[PDB]
Amino acid sequence: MIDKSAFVHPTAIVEEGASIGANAHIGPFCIVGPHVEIGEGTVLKSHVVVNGHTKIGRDNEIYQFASIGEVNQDLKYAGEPTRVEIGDRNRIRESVTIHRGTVQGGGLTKVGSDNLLMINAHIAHDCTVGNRCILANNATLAGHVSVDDFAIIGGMTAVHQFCIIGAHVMVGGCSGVAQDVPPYVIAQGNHATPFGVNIEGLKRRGFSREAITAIRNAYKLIYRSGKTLDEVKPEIAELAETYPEVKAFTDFFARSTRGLIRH
Amino acid sequence: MIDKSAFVHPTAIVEEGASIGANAHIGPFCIVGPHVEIGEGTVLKSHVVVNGHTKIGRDNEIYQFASIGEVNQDLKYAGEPTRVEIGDRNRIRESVTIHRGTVQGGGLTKVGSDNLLMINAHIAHDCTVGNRCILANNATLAGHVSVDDFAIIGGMTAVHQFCIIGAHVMVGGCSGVAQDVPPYVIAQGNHATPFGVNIEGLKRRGFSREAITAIRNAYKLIYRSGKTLDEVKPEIAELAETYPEVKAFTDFFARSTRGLIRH
Amino acid sequence: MIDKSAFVHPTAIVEEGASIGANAHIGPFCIVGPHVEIGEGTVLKSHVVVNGHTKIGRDNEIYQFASIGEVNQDLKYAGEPTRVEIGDRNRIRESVTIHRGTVQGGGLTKVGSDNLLMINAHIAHDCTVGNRCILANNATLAGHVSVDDFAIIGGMTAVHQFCIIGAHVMVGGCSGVAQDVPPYVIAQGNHATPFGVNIEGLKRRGFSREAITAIRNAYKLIYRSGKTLDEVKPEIAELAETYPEVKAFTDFFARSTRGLIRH
Ligand SMILES: CCCCCCCCCCC[C@@H](O)CC(=O)O[C@H]1[C@H](O)[C@@H](CO)O[C@H](OP(=O)(O)OP(=O)(O)OC[C@H]2O[C@@H](n3ccc(=O)[nH]c3=O)[C@H](O)[C@@H]2O)[C@@H]1NC(C)=O
Ligand SMILES: CCCCCCCCCCC[C@@H](O)CC(=O)O[C@H]1[C@H](O)[C@@H](CO)O[C@H](OP(=O)(O)OP(=O)(O)OC[C@H]2O[C@@H](n3ccc(=O)[nH]c3=O)[C@H](O)[C@@H]2O)[C@@H]1NC(C)=O
Ligand SMILES: CCCCCCCCCCC[C@@H](O)CC(=O)O[C@H]1[C@H](O)[C@@H](CO)O[C@H](OP(=O)(O)OP(=O)(O)OC[C@H]2O[C@@H](n3ccc(=O)[nH]c3=O)[C@H](O)[C@@H]2O)[C@@H]1NC(C)=O
Ligand SMILES: COc1ccccc1C[C@@H]1COCCN1C(=O)c1cc(-c2cc(C)ccn2)n[nH]1
Ligand SMILES: COc1ccccc1C[C@@H]1COCCN1C(=O)c1cc(-c2cc(C)ccn2)n[nH]1
Ligand SMILES: COc1ccccc1C[C@@H]1COCCN1C(=O)c1cc(-c2cc(C)ccn2)n[nH]1
Repeated sequence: MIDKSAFVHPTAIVEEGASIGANAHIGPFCIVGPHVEIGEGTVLKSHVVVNGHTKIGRDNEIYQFASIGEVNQDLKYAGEPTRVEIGDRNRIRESVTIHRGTVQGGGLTKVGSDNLLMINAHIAHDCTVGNRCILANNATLAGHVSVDDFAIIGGMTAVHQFCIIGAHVMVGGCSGVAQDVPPYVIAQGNHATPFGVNIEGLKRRGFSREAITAIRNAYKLIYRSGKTLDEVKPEIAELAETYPEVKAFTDFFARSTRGLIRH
Repeated sequence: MIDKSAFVHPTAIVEEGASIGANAHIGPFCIVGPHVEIGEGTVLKSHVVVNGHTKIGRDNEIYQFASIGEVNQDLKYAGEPTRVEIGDRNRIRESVTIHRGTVQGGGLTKVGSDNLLMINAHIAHDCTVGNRCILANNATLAGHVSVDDFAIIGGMTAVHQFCIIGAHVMVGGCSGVAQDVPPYVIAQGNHATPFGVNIEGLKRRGFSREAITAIRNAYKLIYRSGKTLDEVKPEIAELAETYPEVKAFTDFFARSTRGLIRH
Repeated sequence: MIDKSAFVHPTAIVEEGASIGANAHIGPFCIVGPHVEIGEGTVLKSHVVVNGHTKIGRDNEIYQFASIGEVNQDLKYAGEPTRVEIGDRNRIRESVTIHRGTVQGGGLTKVGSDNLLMINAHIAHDCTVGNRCILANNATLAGHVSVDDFAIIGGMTAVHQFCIIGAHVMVGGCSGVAQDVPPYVIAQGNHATPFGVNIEGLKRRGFSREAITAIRNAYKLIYRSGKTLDEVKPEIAELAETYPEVKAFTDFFARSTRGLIRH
């Protein structure tokens, strides 16, 4: 159902069954499939393709030549009715591609809220992008990648399938990420290696001096102590008993499947 | 001539003279020039530009914002009526560009069958892509490049003009290929260097244990023996007398103009 | 005002107030905003978005899926009426993005004349591209970058914000530029470092033997003498008293804010 306060440009093609919310705007030459839901106030500027079983929240801005909900590039995909979920207040720039999930991978590609996906960023099948993330131009996620809250990924950088980009991470431009990046870490290179804690990002986001110090000490446990990851896991959990921000490492370790990036 | 069983969307613009085969589908806002031939069952999803003297085979899937047959980017090109040929059952993803040839380069850009060209892959003027290849997102071929059968090129990787990517090669992502890559080789880096035989690919494609061993021995002749390429050419031909798969090296050497990638 | 000799395709949408010059051509499914000026003979092939306060000169060729004048990607931008200027005889290829300025950065993104901007090149807010430049496929400028006359930037290369790419520079493909590149220099790598003078480019552009020798001697002062930049500045100015081409270094030093690329 198309809300009476939505604008649908006369040249756009909205298939019967699409749901278009109040004060949304579907610009010229857009295509919107019959299983799409577009939330209140969301704007498709022009020349946007949205299809598949795809739910888009409110106050998004989706620029021309973006493709949202499209069939993914996994050769294993066979046309099964998988899904895309996109939250609120995202800025999704020209030529961005966000592809539907695979049955094998859980059936869902998900993007949160308040993200900036720059020109030609790619969100593959079964990826999970959190909130307040930035993907710079041409940043490219293979299938099943997680980009956790507040993480940023620089221009031209690509991420190998299943890798986790931890919360508050900064991945430099011109980099290739082949393993998991712990929360709060700066990573750069081909393949990417760690370069300390993202102190400036934490400072800007209201982390206390004590929390940043604890996070730096956890980083030192992982990368400077010389111990195995199995030895440091209980030491990190111990530190988190006092500084709850350090728990993000514990939560990340439980999800990590590819090992950590290392020098 | 447009086959009576083809679908041409009312918003598409198919110029008089275009040939559109049985059960093909030209989606909304596509443009098809007067010297284009589109084979039986091929689908242009929407927002696709096809022009030039361009022949496209059967059962292709061409996604939105692709540009097929377009004027190439060689400053030497002056508008001469050069050509593109594309075979059957290719998946040509969003924003892929496939450009027409140059008179200087032979007049023809050619793509075979059963290829997967991921988002924003670029096939420059006078390139030849074989069958069953994969170009991942943003993989970029300069002019005159050959990508031989079953070769795969990872995300963000670019290939310098005239280079040959040999049959069954795997080029990693985030790489820059500046010289020729022999068949059956894994290559990675900036600039790309060899990392042994693509054993897993050969195994999956039905190569025998004996053939893979011979191919590994040929690789050792090239990269481990310490001899010059001129010394090993007759030794590789000798080995091919028993194992015909090794002949691919001989055939490749005859085409190679840029020297081989090396450690 | 639309000149009576301009062609505007019936499917294009040109907003009242746009200025379209004599013998210009607005192809199918283009969108042209009300503050756009398109000069005499310029061609928008099809599927082009031009908006903002954007002035485009004469005899340009702008290919499908380009976005010219669009809102920039700087989070600081708040919708202020900033500008784009583009000169004459540019070739602006598929999917190129050229974004409007920011108030903070001076309000203007500017591109000169006779440039070739290959597929998916990106010109961010407040950039200044000169004349006769080449940006190869996916070459990506962050905000405020200068690309000076005749400079060329290879495929997949990105440039960090505020950097200067000096006149007649050649930046290789697959590179990441993080500091300023003096005129006449070859740069390559991640991050890019200098590799001598672009002798072949200067030769082709009519520089004399004496001028190229002086430029090589200036390069040696900067990178081989072992002196500080402050010591060599007056030595370079002294050399320019005889060879005026060397003054380009002096002019560049005065603009440089990020330090020079170095080995
Ligand atoms: C330095 C880091 C650089 C990172 C660059 C990343 C660029 C990503 C671009 C976006 C891609 C995304 O949209 C889709 C995606 O990631 O799909 C894959 C899917 O996430 C995965 C898991 O579910 O499965 C697939 O990848 P795999 O590599 O696991 O697939 P495969 O085992 O089928 O191998 C693919 C091809 O490689 C060949 N191969 C494989 C291994 C080997 O050793 N040699 C070889 O030739 C093999 O013959 C086959 O033709 C999927 N692929 C394909 C082509 O189906
Ligand atoms: C680590 C590997 C990275 C690989 C990155 C590859 C990215 C490829 C992107 C797709 C490009 C493709 O669509 C088109 C293409 O490859 O065309 C060229 C064509 O295949 C070639 C052969 O036929 O000829 C041309 O390339 P060349 O480099 O040989 O051309 P040229 O000799 O005219 O030089 C181009 C410019 O470089 C300048 N130059 C050249 C040499 C030098 O030493 N310094 C210099 O400044 C020269 O002044 C001129 O302005 C063609 N180019 C141009 C701009 O005309
Ligand atoms: C090896 C070289 C690789 C180069 C790759 C370049 C790819 C460029 C792609 C085109 C981008 C272009 O269209 C737009 C652009 O460049 O905009 C920025 C604008 O030119 C700049 C100056 O005016 O200002 C901004 O960049 P900054 O990096 O200076 O911005 P910021 O200080 O707001 O930081 C951005 C984010 O990074 C986080 N941050 C910053 C520093 C740090 O140490 N850690 C960290 O997490 C911070 O929390 C914030 O969320 C602007 N960005 C944003 C996102 O607003
Ligand atoms: C470090 O800043 C980041 C990092 C990650 C994600 C976003 C940004 C913001 C900047 C500017 O806003 C546009 C996007 N940006 C970039 O992609 C980006 C990367 C580099 C870079 C620089 C160096 C020296 C090394 C590696 N990478 N320079 N700019
Ligand atoms: C190695 O897998 C390849 C290689 C070439 C071409 C295609 C693929 C398939 C994968 C997944 O399907 C999407 C496309 N892919 C990639 O582009 C790709 C490259 C890398 C990579 C990883 C490492 C560690 C080093 C270099 N490169 N990781 N993923
Ligand atoms: C060196 O040639 C340049 C350089 C800068 C800008 C444009 C060009 C012209 C070429 C061909 O015309 C298409 C665009 N090109 C490229 O992007 C380009 C880069 C490399 C390369 C090669 C090596 C060995 C190292 C680094 N880079 N090979 N090709």
